[PDB]
Amino acid sequence: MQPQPSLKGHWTTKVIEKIGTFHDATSLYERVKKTCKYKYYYNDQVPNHVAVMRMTTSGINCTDACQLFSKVLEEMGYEVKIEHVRVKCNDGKWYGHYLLRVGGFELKDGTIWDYVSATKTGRPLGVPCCTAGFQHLGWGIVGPVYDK
Repeated sequence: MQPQPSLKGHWTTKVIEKIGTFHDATSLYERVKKTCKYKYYYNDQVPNHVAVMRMTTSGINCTDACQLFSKVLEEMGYEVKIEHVRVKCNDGKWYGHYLLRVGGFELKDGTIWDYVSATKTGRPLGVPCCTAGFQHLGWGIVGPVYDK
């Protein structure tokens, strides 16, 4: 038959255990959309095992969600890239933001996979959490500062 996403990976398994079965990035998005929550806490991160525990209870932010779900989607076999962007919402403000770029299998290349659309602003797969305006800023999470 034709190749399908692998459900064997470490982080995939711990996500399946917490939110229900999925078979690909689209169904993943829908189970997330159904189980998980957005919690804002500045730029702070937690370990992935902490994010897995919090994401349906107290919630996680776009930074942690991108950290965990990019691991899940790469285990599944997708091409993944966390993108740092700024979105303009219907309130007129710009917001700094992380989303995932995912392609392969049933997803076209560069498809937006946006945790915050899924859980907070209710926009469908492929659509960032706000659509009034967009600016690419770069690829990856900004690291910590070093000085002294």
